[PDB]
Amino acid sequence: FQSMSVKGRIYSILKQIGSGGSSKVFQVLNEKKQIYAIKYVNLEEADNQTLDSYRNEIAYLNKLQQHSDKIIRLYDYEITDQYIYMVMECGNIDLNSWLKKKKSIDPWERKSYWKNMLEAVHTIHQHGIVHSDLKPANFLIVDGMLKLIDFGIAGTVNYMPPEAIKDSKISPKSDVWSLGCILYYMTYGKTPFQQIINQISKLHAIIDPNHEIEFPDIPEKDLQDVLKCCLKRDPKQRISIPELLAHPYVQIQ
Ligand SMILES: COc1cc(N2CCC(O)CC2)ccc1Nc1cc(Nc2ccccc2S(=O)(=O)C(C)C)c2cc[nH]c2n1
Repeated sequence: FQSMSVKGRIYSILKQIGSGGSSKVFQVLNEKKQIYAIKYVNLEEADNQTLDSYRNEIAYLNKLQQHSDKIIRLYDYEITDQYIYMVMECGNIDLNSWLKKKKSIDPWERKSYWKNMLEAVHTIHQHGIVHSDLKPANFLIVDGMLKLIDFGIAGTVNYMPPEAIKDSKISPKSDVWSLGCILYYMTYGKTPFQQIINQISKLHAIIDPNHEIEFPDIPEKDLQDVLKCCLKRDPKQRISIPELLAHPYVQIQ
Protein backbone atom coordinates (compact mmCIF):
# COMPACT_ATOMS: atom_id res chain seq x y z
CA PHE A 1 0.00 0.00 0.00
CA GLN A 2 3.19 2.19 -0.35
CA SER A 3 5.95 2.96 -2.92
CA MET A 4 9.66 2.78 -3.88
CA SER A 5 11.89 4.41 -6.40
CA VAL A 6 14.72 2.61 -8.11
CA LYS A 7 16.90 4.57 -10.52
CA GLY A 8 14.28 7.26 -11.04
CA ARG A 9 11.42 4.75 -11.41
CA ILE A 10 8.53 4.18 -9.09
CA TYR A 11 7.29 0.75 -8.02
CA SER A 12 4.10 -0.06 -6.09
CA ILE A 13 4.54 -2.63 -3.30
CA LEU A 14 1.97 -5.41 -3.53
CA LYS A 15 3.42 -7.42 -0.62
CA GLN A 16 6.53 -8.61 1.15
CA ILE A 17 7.49 -12.21 0.31
CA GLY A 18 10.47 -12.49 2.68
CA SER A 19 12.25 -10.73 5.58
CA GLY A 20 15.73 -11.02 7.20
CA GLY A 21 18.89 -9.36 8.46
CA SER A 22 19.05 -6.80 7.04
CA SER A 23 17.22 -7.53 3.79
CA LYS A 24 13.71 -7.96 2.35
CA VAL A 25 11.96 -8.95 -0.85
CA PHE A 26 8.79 -7.23 -2.00
CA GLN A 27 6.57 -8.20 -4.91
CA VAL A 28 6.03 -5.01 -6.87
CA LEU A 29 4.42 -3.43 -9.91
CA ASN A 30 6.00 -0.85 -12.22
CA GLU A 31 4.12 1.92 -14.10
CA LYS A 32 3.33 -0.45 -17.00
CA LYS A 33 1.83 -2.65 -14.21
CA GLN A 34 4.54 -5.32 -14.90
CA ILE A 35 5.51 -7.57 -11.97
CA TYR A 36 8.92 -7.79 -10.24
CA ALA A 37 10.67 -8.89 -7.06
CA ILE A 38 12.69 -6.11 -5.47
CA LYS A 39 15.27 -7.13 -2.88
CA TYR A 40 16.36 -4.44 -0.53
CA VAL A 41 19.44 -4.76 1.67
CA ASN A 42 20.11 -2.34 4.54
CA LEU A 43 23.84 -1.69 4.89
CA GLU A 44 23.64 0.28 8.19
CA GLU A 45 25.71 -2.30 10.14
CA ALA A 46 27.49 -3.85 7.08
CA ASP A 47 31.35 -4.10 7.21
CA ASN A 48 33.80 -3.61 4.26
CA GLN A 49 34.33 -7.32 3.80
CA THR A 50 30.57 -7.88 3.74
CA LEU A 51 30.11 -4.93 1.39
CA ASP A 52 32.69 -6.19 -1.03
CA SER A 53 31.17 -9.69 -0.96
CA TYR A 54 27.84 -8.11 -1.93
CA ARG A 55 29.36 -5.95 -4.62
CA ASN A 56 30.97 -9.09 -6.02
CA GLU A 57 27.83 -11.20 -6.19
CA ILE A 58 25.97 -8.24 -7.77
CA ALA A 59 28.75 -7.94 -10.35
CA TYR A 60 28.47 -11.60 -11.39
CA LEU A 61 24.69 -11.73 -11.47
CA ASN A 62 24.86 -8.80 -13.76
CA LYS A 63 27.46 -10.36 -16.07
CA LEU A 64 25.94 -13.81 -16.27
CA GLN A 65 22.65 -12.19 -17.38
CA GLN A 66 23.82 -12.28 -21.01
CA HIS A 67 25.05 -15.90 -20.81
CA SER A 68 21.99 -17.97 -19.75
CA ASP A 69 18.31 -17.54 -19.07
CA LYS A 70 18.65 -20.26 -16.39
CA ILE A 71 20.04 -17.51 -14.11
CA ILE A 72 17.46 -15.15 -12.48
CA ARG A 73 16.99 -11.80 -14.30
CA LEU A 74 18.44 -8.61 -12.86
CA TYR A 75 16.89 -5.69 -14.72
CA ASP A 76 18.24 -2.97 -12.47
CA TYR A 77 19.67 -1.88 -9.16
CA GLU A 78 20.35 1.17 -7.11
CA ILE A 79 23.17 1.07 -4.59
CA THR A 80 24.24 3.65 -2.03
CA ASP A 81 26.13 3.54 1.24
CA GLN A 82 22.86 2.96 3.17
CA TYR A 83 21.12 0.37 0.95
CA ILE A 84 20.85 -1.79 -2.13
CA TYR A 85 17.74 -2.14 -4.27
CA MET A 86 17.76 -4.88 -6.81
CA VAL A 87 15.06 -5.06 -9.41
CA MET A 88 14.76 -8.69 -10.39
CA GLU A 89 12.45 -11.19 -12.10
CA CYS A 90 9.63 -12.35 -9.77
CA GLY A 91 9.36 -16.06 -9.14
CA ASN A 92 6.20 -18.08 -8.80
CA ILE A 93 7.65 -20.20 -5.99
CA ASP A 94 11.01 -21.50 -4.88
CA LEU A 95 11.88 -25.07 -5.57
CA ASN A 96 11.91 -26.06 -1.91
CA SER A 97 8.44 -24.79 -1.12
CA TRP A 98 7.44 -26.43 -4.36
CA LEU A 99 8.87 -29.85 -3.36
CA LYS A 100 7.72 -29.55 0.28
CA LYS A 101 4.14 -29.07 -1.08
CA LYS A 102 4.35 -31.76 -3.87
CA LYS A 103 3.31 -35.42 -3.15
CA SER A 104 5.24 -36.80 -6.18
CA ILE A 105 6.72 -35.40 -9.40
CA ASP A 106 6.04 -35.84 -13.07
CA PRO A 107 9.01 -37.83 -14.43
CA TRP A 108 9.24 -35.39 -17.35
CA GLU A 109 8.84 -32.32 -15.20
CA ARG A 110 11.74 -33.58 -13.07
CA LYS A 111 13.92 -34.33 -16.09
CA SER A 112 13.19 -30.83 -17.34
CA TYR A 113 14.12 -29.23 -13.99
CA TRP A 114 17.36 -31.23 -13.95
CA LYS A 115 18.30 -29.83 -17.41
CA ASN A 116 17.76 -26.39 -15.93
CA MET A 117 19.81 -26.96 -12.76
CA LEU A 118 22.66 -28.30 -14.90
CA GLU A 119 22.57 -25.30 -17.27
CA ALA A 120 22.69 -22.69 -14.48
CA VAL A 121 25.51 -24.36 -12.62
CA HIS A 122 27.32 -25.20 -15.82
CA THR A 123 27.34 -21.47 -16.43
CA ILE A 124 28.82 -20.22 -13.21
CA HIS A 125 31.41 -22.99 -13.42
CA GLN A 126 32.39 -21.60 -16.85
CA HIS A 127 33.16 -18.32 -15.13
CA GLY A 128 35.18 -19.82 -12.25
CA ILE A 129 32.42 -19.71 -9.61
CA VAL A 130 31.78 -22.81 -7.48
CA HIS A 131 28.58 -22.28 -5.52
CA SER A 132 29.41 -24.92 -2.93
CA ASP A 133 26.15 -24.53 -1.04
CA LEU A 134 23.43 -25.66 -3.40
CA LYS A 135 19.95 -26.33 -2.10
CA PRO A 136 16.43 -26.34 -3.48
CA ALA A 137 15.89 -22.85 -1.93
CA ASN A 138 18.58 -21.55 -4.29
CA PHE A 139 16.19 -22.14 -7.22
CA LEU A 140 13.11 -20.42 -8.46
CA ILE A 141 10.33 -21.62 -10.73
CA VAL A 142 9.53 -18.90 -13.29
CA ASP A 143 7.00 -19.66 -15.97
CA GLY A 144 7.57 -23.46 -15.91
CA MET A 145 11.33 -22.99 -15.87
CA LEU A 146 13.93 -23.38 -13.08
CA LYS A 147 16.26 -20.44 -12.44
CA LEU A 148 19.32 -20.02 -10.17
CA ILE A 149 19.15 -16.89 -8.03
CA ASP A 150 22.41 -16.75 -6.14
CA PHE A 151 26.08 -17.81 -6.55
CA GLY A 152 27.23 -18.55 -3.01
CA ILE A 153 29.43 -15.47 -2.89
CA ALA A 154 27.37 -13.08 -0.72
CA GLY A 155 17.95 -28.70 5.52
CA THR A 156 21.51 -27.40 5.62
CA VAL A 157 23.91 -30.37 5.97
CA ASN A 158 21.78 -32.74 3.75
CA TYR A 159 23.22 -31.53 0.43
CA MET A 160 26.71 -31.02 1.81
CA PRO A 161 29.44 -32.91 -0.06
CA PRO A 162 31.89 -34.94 2.03
CA GLU A 163 34.88 -32.85 0.85
CA ALA A 164 33.36 -29.86 2.73
CA ILE A 165 33.11 -31.95 5.89
CA LYS A 166 36.77 -33.10 5.80
CA ASP A 167 37.63 -29.35 5.17
CA SER A 168 42.68 -26.45 -0.17
CA LYS A 169 39.71 -28.72 -1.08
CA ILE A 170 36.80 -27.24 -3.16
CA SER A 171 36.19 -27.99 -6.86
CA PRO A 172 33.26 -27.79 -9.35
CA LYS A 173 32.66 -31.43 -8.43
CA SER A 174 31.33 -30.36 -5.03
CA ASP A 175 28.40 -28.72 -6.79
CA VAL A 176 27.68 -31.97 -8.63
CA TRP A 177 27.38 -33.77 -5.33
CA SER A 178 24.84 -31.20 -4.15
CA LEU A 179 22.79 -31.33 -7.35
CA GLY A 180 22.94 -35.07 -6.89
CA CYS A 181 21.19 -34.60 -3.56
CA ILE A 182 18.40 -32.53 -5.15
CA LEU A 183 17.60 -35.01 -7.91
CA TYR A 184 17.69 -37.74 -5.27
CA TYR A 185 15.06 -35.80 -3.32
CA MET A 186 13.06 -35.40 -6.58
CA THR A 187 13.35 -39.12 -7.28
CA TYR A 188 12.94 -40.70 -3.84
CA GLY A 189 11.10 -37.91 -1.97
CA LYS A 190 14.07 -37.40 0.42
CA THR A 191 17.81 -36.57 0.49
CA PRO A 192 20.28 -39.49 0.92
CA PHE A 193 20.91 -39.06 4.69
CA GLN A 194 17.57 -37.70 5.82
CA GLN A 195 16.92 -40.94 7.78
CA ILE A 196 19.90 -40.17 10.01
CA ILE A 197 18.21 -38.45 12.95
CA ASN A 198 21.47 -37.22 14.56
CA GLN A 199 23.52 -34.49 12.79
CA ILE A 200 26.98 -35.78 13.81
CA SER A 201 26.04 -39.39 12.92
CA LYS A 202 24.96 -37.88 9.58
CA LEU A 203 28.33 -36.23 9.09
CA HIS A 204 30.14 -39.53 9.67
CA ALA A 205 27.66 -41.21 7.35
CA ILE A 206 28.36 -38.66 4.59
CA ILE A 207 32.12 -39.25 4.63
CA ASP A 208 32.30 -43.01 5.53
CA PRO A 209 32.62 -45.49 2.57
CA ASN A 210 31.47 -48.50 4.67
CA HIS A 211 28.05 -46.75 4.40
CA GLU A 212 26.39 -47.92 1.17
CA ILE A 213 23.96 -45.28 -0.06
CA GLU A 214 20.66 -46.92 -1.10
CA PHE A 215 19.22 -46.53 -4.66
CA PRO A 216 15.86 -48.47 -4.89
CA ASP A 217 14.89 -49.99 -8.30
CA ILE A 218 12.83 -47.53 -10.34
CA PRO A 219 11.52 -47.58 -13.94
CA GLU A 220 14.12 -45.07 -15.12
CA LYS A 221 17.43 -46.92 -15.00
CA ASP A 222 19.12 -43.75 -16.37
CA LEU A 223 18.02 -41.66 -13.37
CA GLN A 224 19.48 -44.40 -11.14
CA ASP A 225 22.83 -44.16 -12.97
CA VAL A 226 22.93 -40.37 -12.85
CA LEU A 227 22.34 -40.48 -9.09
CA LYS A 228 24.87 -43.30 -8.57
CA CYS A 229 27.42 -41.07 -10.40
CA CYS A 230 26.90 -37.73 -8.66
CA LEU A 231 26.91 -39.26 -5.21
CA LYS A 232 30.37 -40.91 -5.41
CA ARG A 233 32.19 -39.73 -2.26
CA ASP A 234 35.56 -39.22 -3.99
CA PRO A 235 35.31 -36.09 -6.21
CA LYS A 236 37.92 -37.56 -8.56
CA GLN A 237 35.57 -40.60 -9.05
CA ARG A 238 32.49 -38.34 -9.22
CA ILE A 239 30.99 -37.21 -12.56
CA SER A 240 31.44 -33.69 -14.09
CA ILE A 241 28.82 -31.18 -15.13
CA PRO A 242 29.85 -31.43 -18.74
CA GLU A 243 29.64 -35.25 -18.65
CA LEU A 244 26.19 -35.10 -16.96
CA LEU A 245 25.13 -32.92 -19.93
CA ALA A 246 25.86 -35.76 -22.43
CA HIS A 247 24.26 -38.50 -20.24
CA PRO A 248 21.40 -40.61 -21.59
CA TYR A 249 19.12 -39.19 -18.93
CA VAL A 250 19.11 -35.57 -20.12
CA GLN A 251 19.53 -36.57 -23.79
CA ILE A 252 16.93 -39.30 -24.43
CA GLN A 253 13.15 -39.51 -23.60
C1 LIG B 1 5.11 -14.71 -5.24
O1 LIG B 1 6.54 -14.71 -5.40
C2 LIG B 1 7.16 -15.68 -4.67
C3 LIG B 1 6.42 -16.47 -3.79
C4 LIG B 1 7.09 -17.44 -3.05
N1 LIG B 1 6.40 -18.27 -2.18
C5 LIG B 1 4.92 -18.29 -2.13
C6 LIG B 1 4.48 -18.41 -0.66
C7 LIG B 1 5.03 -19.67 0.05
O2 LIG B 1 3.99 -20.67 0.07
C8 LIG B 1 6.28 -20.24 -0.66
C9 LIG B 1 7.18 -19.16 -1.29
C10 LIG B 1 8.45 -17.65 -3.19
C11 LIG B 1 9.18 -16.86 -4.05
C12 LIG B 1 8.56 -15.86 -4.80
N2 LIG B 1 9.27 -15.08 -5.66
C13 LIG B 1 10.55 -14.64 -5.50
C14 LIG B 1 11.29 -14.82 -4.34
C15 LIG B 1 12.59 -14.32 -4.25
N3 LIG B 1 13.36 -14.48 -3.15
C16 LIG B 1 12.86 -14.79 -1.94
C17 LIG B 1 11.65 -14.23 -1.56
C18 LIG B 1 11.13 -14.54 -0.30
C19 LIG B 1 11.80 -15.38 0.59
C20 LIG B 1 13.02 -15.92 0.21
C21 LIG B 1 13.54 -15.62 -1.05
S1 LIG B 1 15.06 -16.40 -1.44
O3 LIG B 1 15.84 -15.54 -2.41
O4 LIG B 1 15.78 -16.68 -0.16
C22 LIG B 1 14.71 -18.01 -2.17
C23 LIG B 1 14.08 -18.93 -1.12
C24 LIG B 1 13.77 -17.78 -3.32
C25 LIG B 1 13.15 -13.67 -5.34
C26 LIG B 1 14.34 -13.13 -5.57
C27 LIG B 1 14.31 -12.64 -6.81
N4 LIG B 1 13.13 -12.89 -7.39
C28 LIG B 1 12.38 -13.52 -6.49
N5 LIG B 1 11.12 -13.99 -6.54
